[PDB]
Amino acid sequence: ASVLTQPPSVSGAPGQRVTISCTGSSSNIGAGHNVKWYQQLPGTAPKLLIFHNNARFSVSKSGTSATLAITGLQAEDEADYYCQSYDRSLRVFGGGTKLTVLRQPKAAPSVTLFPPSSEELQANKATLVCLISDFYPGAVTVAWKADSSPVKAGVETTTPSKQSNNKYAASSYLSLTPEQWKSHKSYSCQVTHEGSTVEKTVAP
Amino acid sequence: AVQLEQSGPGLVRPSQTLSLTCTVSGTSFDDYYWTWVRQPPGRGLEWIGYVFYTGTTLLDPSLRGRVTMLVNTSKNQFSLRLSSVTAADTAVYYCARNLIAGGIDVWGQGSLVTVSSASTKGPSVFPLAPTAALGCLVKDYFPEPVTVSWNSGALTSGVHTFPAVLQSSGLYSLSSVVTVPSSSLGTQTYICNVNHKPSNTKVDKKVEP
Repeated sequence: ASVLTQPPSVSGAPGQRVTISCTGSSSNIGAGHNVKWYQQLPGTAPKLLIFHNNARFSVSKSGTSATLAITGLQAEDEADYYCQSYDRSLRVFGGGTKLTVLRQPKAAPSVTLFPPSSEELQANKATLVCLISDFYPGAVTVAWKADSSPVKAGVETTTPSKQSNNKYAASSYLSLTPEQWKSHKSYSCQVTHEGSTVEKTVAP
Repeated sequence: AVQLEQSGPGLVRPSQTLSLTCTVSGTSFDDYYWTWVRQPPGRGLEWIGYVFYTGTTLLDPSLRGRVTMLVNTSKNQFSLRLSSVTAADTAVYYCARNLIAGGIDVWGQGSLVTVSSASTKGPSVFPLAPTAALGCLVKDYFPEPVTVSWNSGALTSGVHTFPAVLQSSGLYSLSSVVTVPSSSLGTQTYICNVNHKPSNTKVDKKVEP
C-alpha cells in the first residue's frame, strides 16, 4: 500500500472470480475522483486496463474504496495490479497486489551446465555455469559436488524469478582456481525441486 | 505508434543530480501531461510529476525541492532533473503519457538508474561453447543493466538471457544462451553482442565449438 491501500496478495483458482480492493480517503477516492487500474507483468512497464466491453474485468467504487473484479480467472492474468487516483492534480498510486492463479501444474526444471571456457582459464579463473529454467513452483535447492564431495565455497545462486511464461528461472555460478578445476574428475550441479533431483556433470 | 524513450546516465554518485530525457514520437506534444513515474527495485510505483507544454507542472510533495521538469517543444522532449540523489533514488524511471482525464496510457520502457559511490566496470565476455545450447558469460560488470543480442538482433529464436547474479565482489554476472539445431554448428555463425551502456563498452564475441 502507498497512499492508496491494496491487499499485498490475492489468489484464486482458474475460472473463479477474484477481487482486488483499493482503499483511499476523503481526499482522493472519497472526493469524486476516478480510479484507474494498471496491470504489470514480469519485467514490463504497467499497462492501463480498459473496462469498456471487457468481458472479464470490471470495477466497483463506493465511498473511499474501489475494487477490481476478474471473472473466469486464467493463468495469464498473473501479474501485479496497481490502482491509481487523484488528490487535486496529484496522481496517487496504491501499493500493488500480486495476483497468483492457483492449481497450476508442477514443472520440473531444465538444467544446463557449462564448463569453464579455455579463454577464462588463461585469465587464471574458472567459472562453471548451471542454468535452471522452466520450473514451477519457484523454489529449488542447488548444490555442487566435486567428484562426490559437497562444494560450499565459491557458490553464488540467484533467487528464482518469474518469466513471462509464468515459470521461474535461476542460475548458480561456481568459482574455482584452474588447479582446483583440473584436479577433479567431475563437477556436478545438483538441482532439487519439490523433492526430485536433476544432476548434470562436467569433466576437465 | 506513440513511442516514448527514456535516456540518461545509468549510474549517479550520491549528492549529484539525476538528469533524464524522454523523446516522444507518434503523438501531438501539446495535449498531454508528460509524466515521470519510478519503481524502486522490489517496490511499487511512485508518481514523480508531470509537465504540460505551457509550463503547467505539478510534482509529488515528498520530492518537493528536488524536482525540475523541462520541456523542449522543438525537440518533442521533456526532462526530469532530480537533485541531491541518495541510494533511495535507485529505481527504474519511466516517462509516460497522462491523458489528464483518462489515466496514464502509454509508458516508455524504463531506465534503471543506480545511485552509488562505486565506479562502473564493463564486462569480460567469455564464450560458452556447445539441439546444442551455446552462450556467452558476461562477467563482472557494474551497474546493471547489460543488453545481449545474438547476431546483431538477427537471432531471436530460442534465446534466453538469465537474471544477473550479484556476487560478493559487488559486481554482477549473467549468461545468455541460445538453443540451436546441431546441423548448424559449423555452417552458421553465432555472435553475442554485449552492450553495457554505463561504462560505454560494447563487446562482440563469436562462439565456436
